Amino acid sequence: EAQSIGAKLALVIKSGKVVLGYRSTLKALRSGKAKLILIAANTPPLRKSELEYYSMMSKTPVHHYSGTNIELGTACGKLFRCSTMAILDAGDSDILAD
Amino acid sequence: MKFLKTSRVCLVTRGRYAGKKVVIIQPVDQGTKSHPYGHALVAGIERYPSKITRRMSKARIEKRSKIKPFIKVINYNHLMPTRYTLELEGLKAVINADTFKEPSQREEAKKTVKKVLEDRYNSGKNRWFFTPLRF
Amino acid sequence: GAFFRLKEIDQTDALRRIAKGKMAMLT
Amino acid sequence: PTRVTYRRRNPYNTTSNRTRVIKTPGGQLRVLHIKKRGTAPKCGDCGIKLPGIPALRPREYATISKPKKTVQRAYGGSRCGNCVRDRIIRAFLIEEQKIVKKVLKEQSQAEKKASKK
Amino acid sequence: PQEVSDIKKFIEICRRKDASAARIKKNPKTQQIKFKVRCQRFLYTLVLKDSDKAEKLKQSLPPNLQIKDVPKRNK
Amino acid sequence: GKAKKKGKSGAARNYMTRTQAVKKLQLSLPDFRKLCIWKGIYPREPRDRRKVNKSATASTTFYYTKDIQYLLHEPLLQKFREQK
Amino acid sequence: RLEEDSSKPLIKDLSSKRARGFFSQDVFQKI
Amino acid sequence: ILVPETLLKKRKSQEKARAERAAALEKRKQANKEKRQVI
Amino acid sequence: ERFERCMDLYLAPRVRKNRLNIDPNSLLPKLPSPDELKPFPTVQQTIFRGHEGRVRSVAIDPTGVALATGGDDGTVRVWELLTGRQVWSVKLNGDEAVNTVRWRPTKDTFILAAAAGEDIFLMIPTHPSVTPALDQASRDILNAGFGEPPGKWARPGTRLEDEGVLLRITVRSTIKAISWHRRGDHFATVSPSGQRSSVAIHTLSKHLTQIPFRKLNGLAQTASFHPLRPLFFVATQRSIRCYDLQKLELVKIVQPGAKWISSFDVHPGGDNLVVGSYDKRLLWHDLDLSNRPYKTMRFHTEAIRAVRFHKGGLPLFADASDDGSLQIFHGKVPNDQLENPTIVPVKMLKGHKVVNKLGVLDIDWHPREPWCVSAGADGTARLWM
RNA sequence: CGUGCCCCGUGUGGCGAAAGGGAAGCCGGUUAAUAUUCCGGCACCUGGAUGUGGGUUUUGCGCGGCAACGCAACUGAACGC
Repeated sequence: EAQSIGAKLALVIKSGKVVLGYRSTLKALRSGKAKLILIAANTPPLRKSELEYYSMMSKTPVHHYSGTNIELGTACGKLFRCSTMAILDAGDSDILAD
Repeated sequence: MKFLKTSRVCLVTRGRYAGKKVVIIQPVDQGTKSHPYGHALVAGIERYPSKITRRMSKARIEKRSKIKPFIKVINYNHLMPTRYTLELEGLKAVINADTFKEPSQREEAKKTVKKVLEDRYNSGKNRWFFTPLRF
Repeated sequence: GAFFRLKEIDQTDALRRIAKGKMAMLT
Repeated sequence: PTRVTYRRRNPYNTTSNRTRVIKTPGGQLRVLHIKKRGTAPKCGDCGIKLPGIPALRPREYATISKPKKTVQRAYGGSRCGNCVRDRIIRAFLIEEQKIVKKVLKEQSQAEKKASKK
Repeated sequence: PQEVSDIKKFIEICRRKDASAARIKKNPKTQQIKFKVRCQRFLYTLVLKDSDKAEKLKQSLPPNLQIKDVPKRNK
Repeated sequence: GKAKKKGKSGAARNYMTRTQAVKKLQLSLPDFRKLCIWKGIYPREPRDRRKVNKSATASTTFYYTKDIQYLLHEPLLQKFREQK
Repeated sequence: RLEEDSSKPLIKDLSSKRARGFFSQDVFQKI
Repeated sequence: ILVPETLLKKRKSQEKARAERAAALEKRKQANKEKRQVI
Repeated sequence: ERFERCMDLYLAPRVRKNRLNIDPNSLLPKLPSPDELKPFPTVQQTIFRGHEGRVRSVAIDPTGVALATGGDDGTVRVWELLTGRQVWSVKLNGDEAVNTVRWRPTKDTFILAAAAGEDIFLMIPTHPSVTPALDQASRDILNAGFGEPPGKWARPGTRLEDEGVLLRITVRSTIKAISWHRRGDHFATVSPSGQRSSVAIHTLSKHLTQIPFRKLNGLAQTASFHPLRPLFFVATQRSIRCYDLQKLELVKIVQPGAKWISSFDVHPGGDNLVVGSYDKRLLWHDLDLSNRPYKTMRFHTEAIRAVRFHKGGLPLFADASDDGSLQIFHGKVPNDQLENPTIVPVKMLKGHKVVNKLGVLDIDWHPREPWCVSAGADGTARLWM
C-alpha cells in the first residue's frame, strides 16, 4: 500500500502544511501543533529514539516509513533527501483518519 | 500540544551545565528582544547532594546534604525535555529577565532556590531529580 | 543498549503509564 | 657568502633535522634548527580537533595551566560539545528504555498471574 | 627583555631588591630616551621620548643604584 | 645534563607512608605500634602530600624516613623474632 | 525494582493484521 | 609577635567503623549460633 | 580520656607552628580625622519625586542648575536643582525603559543625550536658561551635518520635535552606556550585547557612527574618554583596556581583581582610576604604577552600582551600592605625579529605600560645589549637601 | 577487639638506532691552532625546597556566555577512558 502512502503524501503536501528536515520537525513538535510525524528507515537510531520520545511527550502520532530518506523525498516530490518529515495541516487528506 | 509547561523537569546538555538536571520556571516560546529565539528561564543544581553513611560525623552529614543551585536562560534546542514534573511553591516567579540582568537579584534568586530545593531534598522525594546523571 | 521504541508500547495501558510519567527509578 | 651549512653534525635531511635560513645582524646567512610543529588535541569519540586548546608538543602542556588546557564542560578537553550532547541523550534514552522494559515486564507478570488465578 | 611605558612602574622595578644595573640610551636621530634596568631575570626598558621627563626621572631614580649614560662606539 | 624524573626526590625521599614503613620493616601492625610507642616515633605532616605521594588521601599518616631507619636498626626487631 | 512515586494508536500504519500478513506468505499460498 | 609552639593535629578515629563492623560480625555470629547443631 | 591521650601520643601527627599573637588594631590602618577633610556633603537636603518606576540615570547640567533623570516608565525629565521642580517630562519610546542620560559637556551649547532601548535621543530642553540665541546655536550644532550600516541617524517623530526631541540614532543592540567627549564633537555608546558592535564612537558633526574596536576580548560594560588626551577606556566584565585613538591601537590593559565590573571613573588628572564592581569591592588603580589594584576598599554589604569623581578641584569621590548606601571618599592626588595618593573615607550617606534588592543606581557631582545627587530604585532622586 | 585481610594484572628480565621517538641558546667578539663550548650581552628548560601576595572558605570547594567557549589560580583517592 506504499503506492497509496505516496499518493496521500503528495496530496497532503499539496493541500495542507508540511515541514521537512530534523530541525523543522523538532521545532514543530516543540510547538505542539504538528499532527503527524514520519521517520525514515535509515535514520540514525539515536535520532529516531529522540524523535519518538518527543512525539510521545507531545502525543503526536508517528509512523515509520518503509523506505529510506531518498525514497521518502522522492515520494514527497522534492529532489533531495528527507530523513524526517512533519505534517502540521492535513489539508483534504485522509492520512490522519486511520 | 505544548509539553514545556512551567513545572517541567528537563536537563541542560550544552554549556558549562551540560548534563545537569534543571526545572523550568518560565517559558518564553516567542522570545524577547534579547534572545530572539524560543527559550526558558530555568533553575537547576550544580553540585548534587552526596551519599551519606553511618561512619561519619553529623557535620559531614550536613555538609554533604548541602546543595548548590544555578539559574539560567537556556535555549530550547539546548534543553532536552524530561517527562517528569517538579511542583515547587517557592519557585513560582523567583526569576525573570530583570533578575538575570541585575546580579544582586539573581544572587537572591539562587539563595531562594537553594533553600527550597534543600527543603525538598530533606523531605525525601524526587530523588531522581536530586541524583546526578551518569553519562 | 537498546533505544526507546514506540512499537512495543503502542495502544497499551503501559503506554498510558509512560505518558503519565510519574517518578520512576530502576534500582 | 650565500651558501650555508649544517651546525648540528647530522648531515641527513631527516624530519628531526628540520632547519630554516636566517640572516644574522652580522650580515651572515646561516641556519637555525627548528622543532616539530605542535598537534591539536582531538576528541575521543570523533577525530575532530578540540577548539580552545593550544596546539603544542607533549611536554609543553606541563608548563601551561589547566584552564588553558580545558573547556569548562563535562568531558572538557577530551570530548567535543556535540559528542557530549550525544552522550547525554544516549544515557537518558537508555534509562528510558530500561524503565519502559521494566514496566512491560511488570505488566506481563500481572497478566500471567491473572491467567493463573 | 621587556618594555615599560610608565614611569612609576619603572621606578618600582628599580626599587626591586635584585635590580642590578641601569643605563640611559639617547637616540638623537629619532629623538628618543630609553631607561634600561637590569633586574636579574629580565632587562626592562622604559621609553620616554621627552627630555624634561628624562631629567625628572633621572633625578627621582634611587641614589644607591648608579645610573650612567652609554657612550658611543661601545668597546 | 641529567634528566631527573619528576617525583623521585625531595619530600618523596624525606617521608614514607605507614603502609610503606610497615612493609619495609617487615612487621605486623601491633609490633610496629609497640616499637613506635616505645621509641617515641610519631606521624608528621608534610607541606605537600601529593609531592610526597601522588595517591595520598587526607587520612594517610606519614613518617620520617630516618625514624624508619632507626626502627630498622633497633635490636628489638631481633628480640621480637626470637620471642616469636 | 521499579520504585515509583505516590502522586487512537500513535503508530498509525496506513492501509488480525499480523495473522493475515503471516499466513499469506508464498509457501502457504503455494500449497 | 610570633609565639613558637607545638600542636597535635586531630587523629583519624576508627571508633565508629569498628562499631558497625563489630555489630555486623555479631549478627552473623548469632546466625552461626542458630546454625549450630547438637553433639 | 586517658586512652585517648595515649592514642594522641602515638597516632596524632605533630606540627610545629609559630602562633600569631598581635593586637588586632595593629592590622587596622591609621586614618586622619573625618573632620580634617571638611569640604564634604553630610545629609540629604532635597527630594526629587515623580517617577512611576525605578530611576536608572541622573546627571547634572554643565551650568549647575538642572538635573536630568531617566527612568523605567520611559521618561526623561529635566528638573530645577535648588527647588526640585518638575520642569520638563517626556516619554521617549513608551514601554522601553530609559537606560542612561547625559549632558553635552560644553557650556556654550545645550543638548541632552538619552539612551532607552536601542535608540539614542538628542534633545533640546525647554529651561529658563535657553535663550533664542542658545536655542538656535544648539539646533545648528545638531543640524550641522545633514549636508546594515553601523548606526542609522534620523529625524524623530512629529510629537518628538513638538516636545523637544531633535535627533535619533538607531543601533543593533540595547545601549547601557553613553560617554561624551570634552569637545562635544564626538560621543561614544556601549551596548553590552552588541558583540563586535558593542562600542561605537559617533561624531555628531559629520553624522557618522564608527566601530573602532572589533575585537574586545570580553563583554563591554562601560566606556569613557580621557580627560586630557586622545585615549579611550573601555571596561569589559573583567578588565579595562586603554586605546590610543590618534593611532587607534591598544596602549594599556588594567586588571581589576573583580568578577563583574559594574562601573569605573577616570580621575580629572587622568592617571588614576576608580572601579566599582558587583562583588562588593572598590578598587583604586594608579594607571602608571601597576596594572593590579593599587588599593582595595570594602564598605558595603551589597553590590556597588556607581562610582564618580568630582571634576571641580574638590578632592572627593562617591560610591553607590544597592544597600541603599553611598560612601563619600576623599582622594587627593599630588600634583607631581610621583607620590602616592592618600585615600580616606569621609562619610556614609543613607536614606534611600531598597526595593527588590536594588538600591542606588547612579551618582553625579555638582560642577563646582561639594554637592551630590543620587538616583535610586525606590524611584527617587536625592540632592545631598 | 583477633600478630590479619583485601584488590589488580603477564610472555613477567636484558640487548638491539651517534639518520626512528626526544625538555631547553641565540647574537657579537676572540685564538698561532677551539668554539651554538671561551669573553660580553641577552635568554631558556628540567628537578628540588620553601616564603610572600593573590584565589576559595561561615551559600564548601569561583564566576560569565543560548551556544561554540572565555578568565590569574578556582576541592578530587582507588579505579577506568
